[PDB]
Amino acid sequence: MPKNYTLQNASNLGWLFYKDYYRQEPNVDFISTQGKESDTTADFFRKTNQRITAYQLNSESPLVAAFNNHFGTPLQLKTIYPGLITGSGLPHQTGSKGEFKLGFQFDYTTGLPYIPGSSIKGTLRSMFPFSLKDKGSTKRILPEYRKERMEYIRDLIIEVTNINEISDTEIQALEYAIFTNSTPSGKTIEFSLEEKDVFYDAFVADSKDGVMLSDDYITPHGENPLKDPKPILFLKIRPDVTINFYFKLCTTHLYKEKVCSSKQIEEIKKQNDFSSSDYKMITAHQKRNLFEKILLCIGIGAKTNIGYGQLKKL
Amino acid sequence: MKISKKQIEYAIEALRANNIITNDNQYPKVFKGYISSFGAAVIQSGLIPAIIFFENEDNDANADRHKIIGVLKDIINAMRQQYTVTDATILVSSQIPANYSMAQYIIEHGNTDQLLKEITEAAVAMKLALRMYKSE
Amino acid sequence: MNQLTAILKQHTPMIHFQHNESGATLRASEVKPLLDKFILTKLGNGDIREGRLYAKKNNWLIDNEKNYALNYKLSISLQKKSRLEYLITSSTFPLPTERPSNFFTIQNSPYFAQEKCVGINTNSTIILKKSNSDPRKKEAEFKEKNWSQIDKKGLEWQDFTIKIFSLKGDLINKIQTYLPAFFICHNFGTRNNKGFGSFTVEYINNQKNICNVEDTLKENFAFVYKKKIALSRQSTLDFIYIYNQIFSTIKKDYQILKSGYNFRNEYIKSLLFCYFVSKYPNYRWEKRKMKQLIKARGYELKGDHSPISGIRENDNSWNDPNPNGYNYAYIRAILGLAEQYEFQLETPYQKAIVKIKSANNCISRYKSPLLFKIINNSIYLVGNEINTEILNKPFQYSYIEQTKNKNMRTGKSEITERTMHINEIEMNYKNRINYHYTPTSFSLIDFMQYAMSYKKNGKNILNYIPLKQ
Repeated sequence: MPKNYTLQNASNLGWLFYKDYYRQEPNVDFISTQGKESDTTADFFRKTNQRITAYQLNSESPLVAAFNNHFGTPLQLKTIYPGLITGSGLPHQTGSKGEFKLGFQFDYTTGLPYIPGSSIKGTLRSMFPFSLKDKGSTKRILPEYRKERMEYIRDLIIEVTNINEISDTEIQALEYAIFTNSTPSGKTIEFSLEEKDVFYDAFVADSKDGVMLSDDYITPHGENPLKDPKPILFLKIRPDVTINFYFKLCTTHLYKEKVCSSKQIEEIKKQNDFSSSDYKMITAHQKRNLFEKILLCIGIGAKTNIGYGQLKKL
Repeated sequence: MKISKKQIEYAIEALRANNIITNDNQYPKVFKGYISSFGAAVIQSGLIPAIIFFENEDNDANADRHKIIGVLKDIINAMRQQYTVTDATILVSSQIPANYSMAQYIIEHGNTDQLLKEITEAAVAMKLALRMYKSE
Repeated sequence: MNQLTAILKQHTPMIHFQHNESGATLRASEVKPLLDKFILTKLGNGDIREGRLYAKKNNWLIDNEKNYALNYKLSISLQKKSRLEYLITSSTFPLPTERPSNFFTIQNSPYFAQEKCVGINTNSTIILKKSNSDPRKKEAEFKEKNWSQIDKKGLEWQDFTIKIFSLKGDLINKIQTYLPAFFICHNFGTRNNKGFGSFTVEYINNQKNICNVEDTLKENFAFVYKKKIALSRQSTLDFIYIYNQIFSTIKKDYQILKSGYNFRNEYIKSLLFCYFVSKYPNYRWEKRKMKQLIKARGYELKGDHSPISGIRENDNSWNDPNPNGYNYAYIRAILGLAEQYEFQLETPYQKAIVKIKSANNCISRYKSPLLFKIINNSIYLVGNEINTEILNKPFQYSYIEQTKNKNMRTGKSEITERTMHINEIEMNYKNRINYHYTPTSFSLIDFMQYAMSYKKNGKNILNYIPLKQ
C-alpha cells in the first residue's frame, strides 16, 4: 500500500496528483484567501504529497517486465541529482500553500512516471543539424545552427561507428531517414516493416532503495531584491532512479550519399560498378550508442539548462 | 461539441459587461492566454482547481483574471435563461447569484456533469469571442 | 570546444535544504542565474546593458528580448559521495560524546536559524539536560531521528565536477575566462553573505587554474579588507578548530558594525551607530527611541546602564540633551532588514516585541550589503554600494507585550500578546526625520573606512588589512 507500487496494492500516481489532489474534505478550505494560506490547507497538501512520494519500484516489477517484453531490451540510464522533471507545463495550480505548482507526466494506465516517445525523439533530433525548420523567423540563426550541430554529429558518428569520413549530405540523409523516414526533400524511400525507427516511451525502471518521486523548490527572486521571494514547489523524479529507454531501430544503408533500402543495397552490391568507398552502414546497435551519447550529453526533460534531467550509465 | 451562435453572442455581451472588451472593440492581449490556460486547467487538473485558481483576486497577474470567471458566470446564466421546461426537469435551470463565489457554488451543487459541460462550452465560446476582436 | 569540465574545491560547508539525498551538492539552478549576470556584467565592462548587447550581437542569448539567460547547459555532480555534515548554530553547547564520525558542529556562527535544534524539546537534534552530581555544566545527547528531519544541514564534499555544455565555441571560451572569477566573487546557500558557500576552481578541462584571489576580488568589489587569522598549531583538526574560529570571528566582527558586543565586562559600541553621530545629521538609532518610548509607559526594561547617547565614553542617559530631541532614524536597516525587535523586560517571563513593517508594502526584505569570503582560511570582507532604494523610506513599529506565563501544569506554553499603548510619533514629525524613516545619505565605502579605522585605547577593533578602499 504505502510503498512498492505493484499492481495489486497501489493508488494511480497520476490520479493522486491530478484528480484526487484537490478533493474537498471537511474543515479544509482553499477557496478563500484565508483558507489558501492556512496551516490546515498546508497540512492537507503535505499529507497528499507524502502519499505521492512514498512509492518505490522493484527491479522485478511485472509492469516493467511487461514493458521489456513488449518493447524489447531497454537502455538503462540512471538519474543524477538535480532531479528529473517531465511535463512541467501541465496546469496544476490553485494558489494554495504546500501544493505542487508545476505539472508532472504520468502514464494514464499504469500511473508510473514516464517520458513520452515524442519528448525523446525531439530531444535526440535537437542535436542534429536539420532539426530547425527553414522559416522566416529562423533564417537568421539557421546557418550557425546547422554548422555547429553538423560537427557534433560528425564526431559522434565517427566515435560510435567505423566510418572514417562523413559528408554533410550524408549526415542530412541519415537524419531524415532516422527521424522523418524519408529523403531530404519530400520523397519516400521504399522501406520494409522492420526498416523504421520508433521511439517508445521511457519509463521509470527501478528505484533501488527509496521512493521514485521527491519534492523540490525553485524560488525566483524578482527584479526587485527588496521584495519577498516566491517559493515554488514541484514534483521531481528522485536521483539514483533507473530510466528504461525503449527504441525500435534498424540498419541504415548509405550509398553515394543517398539512403537505400536493404534490398536496394543488396542489388547495388550485386552490380559490377559497386564502389565500396561510397557505401556506409550504421547498425541498430551503433544507433543506440549514438542516442545514448546524445542523452548523456544533453539529458532529457524540463529545466535541462539548470541541470535537471541528466543521466549516467547504469 | 458544436458551439452555437447564441453562445458566442452571450460570450460577447459577457466580455463587454465585465470589461474585457473596451468601447473601441479591443482587449488586453493577456486574456487570450488566460482563457486558453483556463481551458487547459479544466481539462487537466479539474473543474474545481481551475475555477479556484482563476477566481482568485489576490493575484500577481498583470490584469484581472477573475473577470474571466465573471464572464463564465454571465454566459452560464444566459445559457440557463433559455432552458426549456423539459430541460429544467433534468437540468438545473436556477440562476447563479451574482455575488456568489463560483467555486463554492459548484462545490455545494456537487461536481455534476452539467456544470462541467457548461463551463467547457462557455470557455470555448469565450475563446471564439476573443478571436473576433483585436489584441490591443 | 563544446564541453567545459571544472573541478571545484570547497572552503566552507554549504547550508543545503535538500541534504537528504546522498548526491546533494551545489545546485545549478542557483549557479546559472548568477553566472549569467556575472558574464553579462563582465562582457559590458561592469555594465549589464552593454554586456547584453554583446551577447545579443553574437547570438548568445536564449531570448533576445526579456532575459539575461545565456544559451548553455550547466550540471553539477559529485564524484565521491562521502560528505561531512555540520550542525551550524548561533549558540554554544557541550559536545555530545556519541555522534556519527561525519557529524561536526560550528558553535558560534552568524547562521541563527535552527536555534531550536539544540535545547529542551524532543524535536531538538541535540538535547541539553542538567548533568547529575555537579549543578550546571549540562551534557548533550544526540538524537539521530531529529537529525534526519532537519530542514538544512551544513554539507562539505570532496572535489566535485562542474559540466558546462554549449554548441557555441565562443561562449564556452568566454565562460572559461570568467568561471574562476565568478566563484571567487560569489557564495552559495543559506546565509551565503557570511561566507558559508565559498568555492574555488582547481582544474579547468584538466588544467590547473592560477587565479590570484586578491586581485580577482579587487576588480569586482569596491572595497576589500583582509583579516589575519591566528595561525595556531596542531593543524591536523583542520575542519572544526579552524572553522569555529573563523565563523565566531565573523559573528564577532559583524556584531560590531551592526549593533555592539555586550558580554562579560566588554563593550564595543555599534560602529554604525558611531558613524551617524559623527556626521552632520547626527542620527541616533531607532533602538534609543524604542527604549525611551517603552520607558515612557509603565514598562521597565532590564539593564544596569542607561541607553547610550553619542560617542563619548560615558553618556549613558535616558533623556535628550535640552534644546530639542535628537535626530532619529532607522540606522540598522541599511545593514540588513529585520522583522522583530526583542527587548526582554526585567520582569521575568515577559518581554516586549517591536514589529517592523515598511509603512506601505514596498520593502519586505534587504540582504546585508557586506559579503564575507573565506578562501584558504583567509577572511576577506568585500562589498559594493548599497541599494539607494532603502534610503529615506518609512517604517511603522508595532509595540506588543508578550508574557511567557509560568505554564498551566500540562503543556509549558503561552499565548499571551498585549498591545502596549505607546504614544507613537507622527509620520510627518520633524519634517520626516522622526525614527520611522531610514537615513537620507549613506555610503558603504565611507562607512567601511570609518568602521575599520576606528580605535579606542590602542590598535584596531576590526583587525583588518585595507587591501582596497
